[PDB]
Amino acid sequence: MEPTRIATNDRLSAAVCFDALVFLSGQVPGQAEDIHGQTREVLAKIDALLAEAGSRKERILSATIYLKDIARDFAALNEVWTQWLPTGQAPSRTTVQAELARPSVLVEITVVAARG
Amino acid sequence: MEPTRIATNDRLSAAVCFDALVFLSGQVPGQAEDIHGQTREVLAKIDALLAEAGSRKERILSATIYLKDIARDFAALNEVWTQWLPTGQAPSRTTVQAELARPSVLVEITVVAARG
Amino acid sequence: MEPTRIATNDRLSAAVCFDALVFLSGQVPGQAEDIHGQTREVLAKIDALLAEAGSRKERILSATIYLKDIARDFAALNEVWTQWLPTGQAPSRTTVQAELARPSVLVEITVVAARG
Repeated sequence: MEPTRIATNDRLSAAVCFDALVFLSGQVPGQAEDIHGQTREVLAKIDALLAEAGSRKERILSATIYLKDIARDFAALNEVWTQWLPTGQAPSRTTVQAELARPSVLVEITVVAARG
Repeated sequence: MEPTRIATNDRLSAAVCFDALVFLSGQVPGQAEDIHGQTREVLAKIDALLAEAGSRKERILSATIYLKDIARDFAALNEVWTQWLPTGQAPSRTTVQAELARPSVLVEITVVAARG
Repeated sequence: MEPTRIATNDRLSAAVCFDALVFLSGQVPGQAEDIHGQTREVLAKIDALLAEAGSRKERILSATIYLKDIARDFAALNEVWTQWLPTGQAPSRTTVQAELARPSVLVEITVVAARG
């Protein structure tokens, strides 16, 4: 059994599958500048990668949520996050403050999920 | 095979099990204000979640330890951590500095463990 | 099935294996003081731990890359990283800013990999 990959470049693959596990690269926003829009864009990108890798939102196992300013943006993050999640099926989660690769990025989320 | 969950709310589940793996949400302290007490409270909460999920301390696979002030609190963290761990059975570990969701939180720990 | 461990001390094991998974402790540099040298030293240590644990670079599933100064060092990190990776086989990746246990440490990397 060897890992399979989705959207591979010289630095990373957007997803790596092995056994029944899906490992996603941390996903960053599109063009939104605000925390609400950026969180929507991150979660939408995760949604698509899960689909490509044979998983789905109900089968997320863990998410690390990185916020550039956790005090300022935690409430907005939770608002978009809880609406995005399938009811009653929230994953394990860790939310911490960290600067991301670009200063305009307010939120980045790293997901591990189950294939199925 | 579908994931099972423990202590699910609208934002997260305290634990998600899949296959023989246990994914715990990052655990934060109780009411302690000092690094020693907070680390004890975090590890005790992890201890209970492992028990609920069919694991135990000897079967931890990985721990990310987030410290609000790694320079100040690293030694105290290690003191409580090494005493809490079963002898000779320490897991893989990563210790980094990050602000947590509340400024009074000095330590948060995210564990993945093996069911058994 | 119980976890097995490599290079266990009172705080951590350099590697923990379970099922077909390898969990590595975050690896820190040797004596280099510059970002290029430190990244080389980190990746070399990861390379050896994978070998000891029955894995290899082509079977990395995920890497969290912590940089002390992501704005300053991201380009240098990517330069060493992309050269170190086997062609076409990059893993899932997340790169964030975090202070490490010593102020002289500029980079720390935490890998999960597949045994095989």
